[PDB]
Amino acid sequence: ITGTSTVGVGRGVLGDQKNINTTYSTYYYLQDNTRGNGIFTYDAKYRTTLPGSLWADADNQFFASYDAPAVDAHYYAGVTYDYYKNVHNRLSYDGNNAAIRSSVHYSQGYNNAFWNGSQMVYGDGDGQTFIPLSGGIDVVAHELTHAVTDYTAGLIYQNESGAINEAISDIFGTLVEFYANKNPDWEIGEDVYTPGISGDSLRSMSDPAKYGDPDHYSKRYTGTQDNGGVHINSGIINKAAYLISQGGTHYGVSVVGIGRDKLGKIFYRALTQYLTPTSNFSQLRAAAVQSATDLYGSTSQEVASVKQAFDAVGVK
Ligand SMILES: CC[C@H](NC(=O)[C@H](CC(C)C)NP(=O)(O)CNC(=O)OCc1ccccc1)C(=O)O
Ligand SMILES: [Ca+2]
Ligand SMILES: [Ca+2]
Ligand SMILES: [Ca+2]
Ligand SMILES: [Ca+2]
Ligand SMILES: [Zn+2]
Repeated sequence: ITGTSTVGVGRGVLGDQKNINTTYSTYYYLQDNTRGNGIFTYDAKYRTTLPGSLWADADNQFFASYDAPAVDAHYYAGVTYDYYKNVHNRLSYDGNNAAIRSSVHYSQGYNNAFWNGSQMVYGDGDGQTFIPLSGGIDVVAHELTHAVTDYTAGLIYQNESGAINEAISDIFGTLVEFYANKNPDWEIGEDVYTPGISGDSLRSMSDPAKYGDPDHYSKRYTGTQDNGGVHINSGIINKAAYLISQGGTHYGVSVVGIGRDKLGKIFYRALTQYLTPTSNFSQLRAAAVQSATDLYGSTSQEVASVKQAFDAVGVK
């Protein structure tokens, strides 16, 4: 909507206060004009019609319980935009400052979040498996990263290409979480998963097996559930990414860590210059090796570490 840029204040899902960029025209809307062609947050009102209504507020104060998921979807979309722009010189998900749209309060008891081809969508959870999912910065960044993938490599959402798609969202979700630097970790979804259980998470990149996911290609799932295991087999790639960044010895194979920034540069280049809709795990290894070669040189530690990490997870 046409209006003047304003700054509201509110509380997120976890009870933390933050400022949000809004737009004033009669009401204050969750419309951030400071980033690209805008970040827009919508109320789905417990229904499944999308996007719903652009979020309108009378006073620019967002402290109601009902406001909290909207505050976080809006704010964390901003952080994710900033990460891609500042770290990778990418302007929004399409590289041309496309408007970023999110809807919250999707459906009832809805234990998921997704990119629907056009926008991000967040359930509130059922209060047992999840609280409102936009409360996780890694979750928000995971979702926006699906849009980046769809505009770039275009990894088909099934089997190995789909597991790579998933891992790319977990990797950049995590890198955005570290960028914001509030309780960062290599776990996925810990801030909004199982409020009655401390210390767990939906997935782990550092040890995928903790939550039942494979950490070696020999343990891959090849059944039909979950689009051929896209959220399961992602553990193999998540583990490789974790090892590239942090190092470790895994099934006897030692990897020298090169740090998060270099992990991000290598995987961003692979995603945008080498991966294709049908890439499999072996092709991802080749893309990552080539990306590291471009960035750091064929004889570099970085290239050697990429090879060690994929060896460690059984991907040749
Ligand atoms: C709930 C666990 C898992 N979801 C996830 O791991 C994350 C959320 C997480 C980071 C909190 N959601 P996501 O991977 O974006 C869900 N994917 C999904 O709905 O794919 C199907 C789809 C395809 C095309 C258009 C709309 C939807 C799942 O769907 O199995
Ligand atoms: Ca208000
Ligand atoms: Ca965390
Ligand atoms: Ca996390
Ligand atoms: Ca928990
Ligand atoms: Zn996903």
